[PDB]
Amino acid sequence: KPENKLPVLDLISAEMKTVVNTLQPDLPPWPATGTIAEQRQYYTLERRFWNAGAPEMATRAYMVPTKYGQVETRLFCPQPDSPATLFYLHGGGFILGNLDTHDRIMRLLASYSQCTVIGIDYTLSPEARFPQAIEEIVAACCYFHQQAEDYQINMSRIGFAGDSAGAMLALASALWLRDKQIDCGKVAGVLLWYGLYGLRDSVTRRLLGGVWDGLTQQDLQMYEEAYLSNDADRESPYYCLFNNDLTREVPPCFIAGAEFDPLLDDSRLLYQTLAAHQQPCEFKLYPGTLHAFLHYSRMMKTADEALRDGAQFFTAQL
Amino acid sequence: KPENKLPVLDLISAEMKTVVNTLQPDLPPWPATGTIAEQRQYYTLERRFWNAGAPEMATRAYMVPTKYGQVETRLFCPQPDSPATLFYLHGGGFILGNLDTHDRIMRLLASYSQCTVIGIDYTLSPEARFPQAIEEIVAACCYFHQQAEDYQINMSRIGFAGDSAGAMLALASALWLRDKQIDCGKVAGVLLWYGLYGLRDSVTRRLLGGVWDGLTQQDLQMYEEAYLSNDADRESPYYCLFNNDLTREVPPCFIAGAEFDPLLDDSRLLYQTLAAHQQPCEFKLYPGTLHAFLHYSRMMKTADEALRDGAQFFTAQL
Repeated sequence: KPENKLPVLDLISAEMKTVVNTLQPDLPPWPATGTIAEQRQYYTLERRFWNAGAPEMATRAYMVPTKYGQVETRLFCPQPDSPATLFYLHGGGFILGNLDTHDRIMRLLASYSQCTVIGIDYTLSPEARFPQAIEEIVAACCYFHQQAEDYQINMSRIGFAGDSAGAMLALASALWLRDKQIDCGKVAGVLLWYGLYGLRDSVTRRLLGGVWDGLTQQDLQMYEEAYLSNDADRESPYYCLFNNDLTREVPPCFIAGAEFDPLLDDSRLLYQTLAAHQQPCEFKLYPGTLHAFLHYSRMMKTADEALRDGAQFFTAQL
Repeated sequence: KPENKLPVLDLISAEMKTVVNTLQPDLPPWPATGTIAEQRQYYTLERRFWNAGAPEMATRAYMVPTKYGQVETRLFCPQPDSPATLFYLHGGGFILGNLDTHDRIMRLLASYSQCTVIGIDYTLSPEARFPQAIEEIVAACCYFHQQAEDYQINMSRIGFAGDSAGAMLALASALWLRDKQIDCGKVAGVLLWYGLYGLRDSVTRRLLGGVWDGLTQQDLQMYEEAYLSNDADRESPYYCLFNNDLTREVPPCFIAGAEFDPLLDDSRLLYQTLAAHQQPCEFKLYPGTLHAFLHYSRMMKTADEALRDGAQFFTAQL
């Protein structure tokens, strides 16, 4: 019921409004005859402007083997003596996004952390379905640990980081490693910007979300339908992470909420859950923000701040 | 998981603990494996203790007609010049409860409000399904308005009031009357103790609810399955009230939350929604309380307070 929503575009900060009011004349419109390929194309082209001017550094690309085939990874090396390796899982509702769309986020995260960042181009939905992406990510991370010396990286300590669906993947992967009791490195940290962790409804979901951010409950349902293979996966402890054990041995979690994001309550609940069980974690609300704000670091101090904060939180565990 | 819940029994108020620690040696053990009939019987017997010492006043019983048959109603008349008539809808997850389990609540409401209170013994589920009870309530209310003079009540103004499932019914009923644009009395106020309003999930639902209240999400699913007739009823604007228009012409709502109640967020969302659209309302959180606290007024001043407040809110609209 669109009418019942908070009037968002009026309440966001000035810097968030500047981003909202930014026009890109040379773009088509958001595809109506929406082939997923066209939506992908559109998201890719639209993100380009927001990724410009990213930090220069040494980058490399490597194909890593998984049960599902080779997965492209991209390695950002800010300096030669890294104390840890941080894996970045991009957002996009499971169906959009890639390593270019999140290039500036990842490079900023390497710059600020001074750690190797490794982006994983996991297979998108609906071609892939849960848990393929998670398995690919855990494969990538376990591979690089066992072959750390080949790539000249430090896999004694690792982290996972991601935005939106990426954040879900980040925490799902860390929990997957804990649970199946591998040592693919000491998971020193997990960085989680405006994630969803399996709530089916919430105060924030009812009060927020619209065409301005494409996070209506109808939007979320469609992304979920593209990702999940089975209705029962809705209750899996690697999708609904609140069905997993969050009471012990959870790596330290940096949880960043966007204020005017319907997914905010997923973050709050993740935090209140970890904190009530004495699990290491920090929660920070970024005022004035919509969902997805991380991309707007060139124009929004608060976006760059979120990046710096996560970087700092991670290096502080080392 | 159940493990993910924060420890409620430790955190509640001193006087809520006195209630929690009260033994009734007479009654059986809780029949989870029993018939619906044995559950109703238990709930009735157990609630009896908490209804002792109720205000004595002029009381009457009337059978009122509806499309589903006669419905019993009970009328508590504190004084002969009542300015309004307040309909009370008891809770009990749609499958339990009756006019005796909530007798003391209704009589204190009448005493504190100095308004005629009429309790409605709506048909319980699963015998009845949605929207039968609401239709019986609306019918009973429209009947009394049209026959106000015969029963010597003032139906120029009315309220609806209820606890838990009853609060849902109270508000559904008022919104049903509004949407029909029917005049069965000016709805001056709706009094709502720890209701649920159609959230499918929430922070508080995940974080709270266990054997201590019988409000696990499994319990909630079970009561909903007894109540609804068709899966699509989940989206009805008279079940998921947040799917109705809550931005215009809502009667004034008194919304009482209980601190350690999984349903608390339902109340929060309703308040935030109404307040964002400048709809007359008041929210109050009763600290240290479990769900269902309103029955414990002879041992908890917090319970008595919550009654006085809604009573006072109602009279202030007159």
